[PDB]
Amino acid sequence: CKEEKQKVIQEFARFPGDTGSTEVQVALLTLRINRLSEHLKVHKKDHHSHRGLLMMVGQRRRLLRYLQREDPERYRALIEKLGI
RNA sequence: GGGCGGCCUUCGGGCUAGACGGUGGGAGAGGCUUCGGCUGGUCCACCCGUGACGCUC
Repeated sequence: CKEEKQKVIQEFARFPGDTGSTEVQVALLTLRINRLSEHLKVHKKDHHSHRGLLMMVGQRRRLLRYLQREDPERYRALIEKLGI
């Protein structure tokens, strides 16, 4: 994933070398929340791994909450640069 | 929605010591498995990134 993860970081960074901004963080949660749902499909018995998903979904909503009520400009772009 | 909540400010702002992320690691009993594998937590380093984004009902 130092390939895939890093791809999205290059994609959602705010500057050459950014890896922690609210954007990159959301981009990663996003990417992570998708690769797990796709998983849960195959292994729908896994109720345990489901938990994790519940969290990342919340963790992401909270970061977004922060951004929305912090810099909408940056917000609106990030949400229409993915979905919601 | 409720309660609580970092540092400095001449209140306009400024921070990184929390939190999250990135990078590199630790764990003899996490879950599902079409057993050929997917997937959730968890602890530690840095002192790279954001910058209080936290905590609690």
